[PDB]
Amino acid sequence: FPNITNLCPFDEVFNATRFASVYAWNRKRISNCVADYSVLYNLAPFFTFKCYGVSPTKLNDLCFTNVYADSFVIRGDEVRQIAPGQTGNIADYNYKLPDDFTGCVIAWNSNKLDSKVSGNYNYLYRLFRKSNLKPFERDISTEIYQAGNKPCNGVAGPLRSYSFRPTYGVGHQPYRVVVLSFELLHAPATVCGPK
Amino acid sequence: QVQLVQSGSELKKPGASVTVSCKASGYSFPTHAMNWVRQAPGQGLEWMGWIPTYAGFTGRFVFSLDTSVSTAYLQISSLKADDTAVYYCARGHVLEWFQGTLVTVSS
Amino acid sequence: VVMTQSPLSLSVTPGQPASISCKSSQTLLHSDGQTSFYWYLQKPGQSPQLLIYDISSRFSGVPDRFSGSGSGTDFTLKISRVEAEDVGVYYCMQGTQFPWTFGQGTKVEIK
Ligand SMILES: *[C@@H]1O[C@H](CO[C@@H]2O[C@@H](C)[C@@H](O)[C@@H](O)[C@@H]2O)[C@@H](O[C@@H]2O[C@H](CO)[C@@H](O)[C@H](O)[C@H]2NC(C)=O)[C@H](O)[C@H]1NC(C)=O
Ligand SMILES: *[C@@H]1O[C@H](CO)[C@@H](O)[C@H](O)[C@H]1NC(C)=O
Ligand SMILES: *[C@@H]1O[C@H](CO)[C@@H](O)[C@H](O)[C@H]1NC(C)=O
Repeated sequence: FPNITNLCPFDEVFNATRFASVYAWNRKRISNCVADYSVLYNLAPFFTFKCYGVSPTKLNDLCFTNVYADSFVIRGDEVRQIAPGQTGNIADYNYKLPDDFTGCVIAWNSNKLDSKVSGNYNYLYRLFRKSNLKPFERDISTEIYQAGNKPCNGVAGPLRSYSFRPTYGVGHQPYRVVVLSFELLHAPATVCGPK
Repeated sequence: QVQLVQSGSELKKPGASVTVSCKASGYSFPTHAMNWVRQAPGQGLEWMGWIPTYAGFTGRFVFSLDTSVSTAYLQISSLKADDTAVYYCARGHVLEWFQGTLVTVSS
Repeated sequence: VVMTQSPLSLSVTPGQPASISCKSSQTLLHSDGQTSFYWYLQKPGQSPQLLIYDISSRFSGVPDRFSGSGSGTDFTLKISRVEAEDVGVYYCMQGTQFPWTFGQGTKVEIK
């Protein structure tokens, strides 16, 4: 708004050559930039664009204190878990939204970039935890969790991989997910476009 | 999209060392991806090395980058060579993109 | 490593579609997370830019005029409309996120 001429680097989030594991996701902060949500809308949203608390149509004129971009890769059937009120392996152990979230979740099919014929095994996720994960919490440690009936200082009585291959139907294809979390009017707003 | 800027050229005598500059535009990162690539006079292009490592060639060409700016530091420990090549700075984070510079040695 | 571009050069007629190809003994994966094959364009006096291919059908990059394809042991790049802009040398490369080996280049001249 107040003579900001910088443009928001959405391309440095959305066009990235490498994406993070579900846990240890990339978290970038955008500030002191003019928003332009024309680009992130009906250009390349592909599969989905679901917002909570805002009407995407007028998103360019709202003005946020800060915008945070959480970026990661998940299996396609799990896309529905990146949403307020959801449960499951991603929602409970890897990435959780607050249920009063005011941002936008954008996702698309990356099978052509991430899947390999032999299988892309570089994407990991958390399967086990002693308790559920809190919103935006990150925990990247390894605990050889599967004690079963005996505490272990060995292996088992940790984390698991995804297997991404171009032919595993549809629900098993990888998806790139970007979550734009909005910090609205907690301090005078800094990021908007036309206003 | 992301542009790179490099010093246009360098010239120095054999036995001396040089450093080649590069900076990228951008705002933030968790990590780094980049490559130094060389184009010998009249040949195709060769990899010099990735984030400070080697392409298989070691010795004269070594390097150490700090960040997204001064992301460069290609260093030649010795100019006693016929390596009067064009060097390129390659961006590896959004869309691959190249910029380059000419480094020579006089007689 | 083979990385060899077959044609020396293409026809110079403006408006005439033409194609080039690169052969290898490295036809499948080279990379760590994806594929094994790219094309670069170097205009005289300029740094190269990127055109993108894969093992299974795929094609990307910034311009939408060009088309990549391949089969067997040979990778192909073709140009449809020829505006005489595409004058320079086209090269084949095998890395991805991963660095690379590289081909010899082929000359495209348009008159
Ligand atoms: C992200 O990149 C696109 C262009 O990238 C293309 O599409 C991607 C999905 C991928 O396949 C790439 O390999 C492709 O090259 C940017 O789109 C540009 O938007 C401006 C808006 O004014 C338009 O003028 C350009 O013509 C578009 N470019 C192309 C090639 O069509 C997009 O802006 C980038 N940023 C974001 C946040 O998406
Ligand atoms: C975006 O595209 C949908 C159709 O996919 C259309 O109904 C909608 O009106 C478009 N939005 C805007 C702001 O034009
Ligand atoms: C935001 O984008 C929509 C797209 O239809 C446009 O109509 C609207 O005028 C833009 N907002 C402002 C404040 O101009």
